[PDB]
Amino acid sequence: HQQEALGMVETKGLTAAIEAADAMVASANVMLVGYEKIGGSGGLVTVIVRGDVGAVKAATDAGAAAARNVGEVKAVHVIPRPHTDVEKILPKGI
Amino acid sequence: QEALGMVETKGLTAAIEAADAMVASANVMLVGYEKIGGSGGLVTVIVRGDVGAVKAATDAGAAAARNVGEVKAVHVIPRPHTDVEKILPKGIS
Amino acid sequence: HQQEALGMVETKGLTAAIEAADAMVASANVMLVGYEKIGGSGGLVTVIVRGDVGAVKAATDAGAAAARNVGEVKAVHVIPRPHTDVEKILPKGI
Amino acid sequence: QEALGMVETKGLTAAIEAADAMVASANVMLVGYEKIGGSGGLVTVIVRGDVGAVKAATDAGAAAARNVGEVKAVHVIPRPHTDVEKILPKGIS
Amino acid sequence: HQQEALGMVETKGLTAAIEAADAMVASANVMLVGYEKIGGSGGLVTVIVRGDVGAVKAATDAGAAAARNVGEVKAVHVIPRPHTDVEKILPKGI
Amino acid sequence: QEALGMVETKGLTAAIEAADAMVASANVMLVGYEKIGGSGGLVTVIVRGDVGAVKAATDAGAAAARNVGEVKAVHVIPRPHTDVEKILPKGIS
Repeated sequence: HQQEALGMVETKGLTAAIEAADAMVASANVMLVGYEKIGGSGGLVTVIVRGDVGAVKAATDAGAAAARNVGEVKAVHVIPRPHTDVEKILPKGI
Repeated sequence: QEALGMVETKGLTAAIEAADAMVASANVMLVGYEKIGGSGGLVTVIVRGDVGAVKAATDAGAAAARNVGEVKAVHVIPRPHTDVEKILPKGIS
Repeated sequence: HQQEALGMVETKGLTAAIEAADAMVASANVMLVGYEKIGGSGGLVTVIVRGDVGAVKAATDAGAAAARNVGEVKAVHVIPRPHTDVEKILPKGI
Repeated sequence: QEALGMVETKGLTAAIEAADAMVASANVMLVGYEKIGGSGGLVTVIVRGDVGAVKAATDAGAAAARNVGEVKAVHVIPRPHTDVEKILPKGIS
Repeated sequence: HQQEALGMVETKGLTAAIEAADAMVASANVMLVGYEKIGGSGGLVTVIVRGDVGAVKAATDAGAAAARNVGEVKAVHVIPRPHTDVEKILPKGI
Repeated sequence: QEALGMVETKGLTAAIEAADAMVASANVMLVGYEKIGGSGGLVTVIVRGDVGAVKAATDAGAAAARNVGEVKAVHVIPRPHTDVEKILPKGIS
């Protein structure tokens, strides 16, 4: 029994975000939560994933490595969230 | 009525880390995110609760956010002059 | 019997706009009309208030003074509008 | 049919001052605002009415707006080639 | 029997786009398809027209000439599209 | 299942030229446009179909777009790891 976790890769543009998502779901047993468009200078897209801490750490590292060859990665981060309400922290539209 | 706390960051990733850090105490409620945009790609995380709880939560959120991204604003309104529903903007989640 | 008036404080970001709103409703007997997000480089939020010319002049001066300690104030303005249709001039979504 | 007048400003505050100034004559009708964004945070105020009324209103709107903010564009289309509803964009208020 | 065509004039701001549209519909027997707001630094508005290749070439040249006296024209382009499904290529919201 | 192709441009005009060029072969399907914004005014054209068809279409789209505007990104995902519906964002047309 592990701890749940939230993983993010924030890129300039959608193309790099789709490559980060595909790379993330391919590298670990992580579930793709969804994309979040924030736009504003750079046109930022955030790819969010969930799963075991180790899986999410490996997936975000993989997704960022992939996305960097397509576009610019602005942020890469892992939140090891609790057991219950792992997506309570996310924004409503996902 | 209740105190209002805000952390405004450049990007969503830093805003989600600020939110997780802020809700980490049982007496602080996540009101929601508000996307503004501009050069930063500004996201505002709003919380409510007791003055002390909100002061500690926003200080925690900003501390966390900063290690992920850039914090543009951090503020606490201990006694909002109108009902927190009146003072806040229409779309908030 | 006075003249009705419209007051605005336009800031970079929402946090400074919420502080301007709270400061405005605290300083004078002015009603908070609402916020308007315009985004685009700076991420501009406009706080609109209504009431007596004097009240609105005092409130916008107060709101701008407050908002400047939280963020950047881009514009501060008072329109002394007519008796009838004081919000006819505003944009629909408020 | 009727003439079309536009004042495009950097920001909403300057656009509201332009609109108030433009509608200040009984023969000029406020079509609406259109938010565009970009580096300016562009807002377009559109009016309609008689050529003379619209020429005087847009010149008044731009004169006013300029003292509040930056005016990016001012223009009058005296005889729009299609119906004003056809020439304008779908969402206008 | 000619070939159908799609014409575009992309400007910084709406005012220049409305002048480009009015100029386009005045210069040739072209139908105004609609506007597309893309925003992001410059606040780009695209005016799309359809009709005969020659008509669309003359209209876009006219619309761009007009729009340049009101604002900044970012792009001017003509696509001579097929006979069937001339608007299949366009984005849904127009 | 099917390969996924993307061309991301600064502006819509270059994106429409990329799309027209990409669909110019019967075995390539236009998924849709996605507007992102930022300094570029980014528009992403997404296509699907056979690997070879998608490789040739995105190379064609980028070749075309570039003569109209600026191409920010060009990429092909030959074997998307989840269903193409899962990997793509919710609003796509």
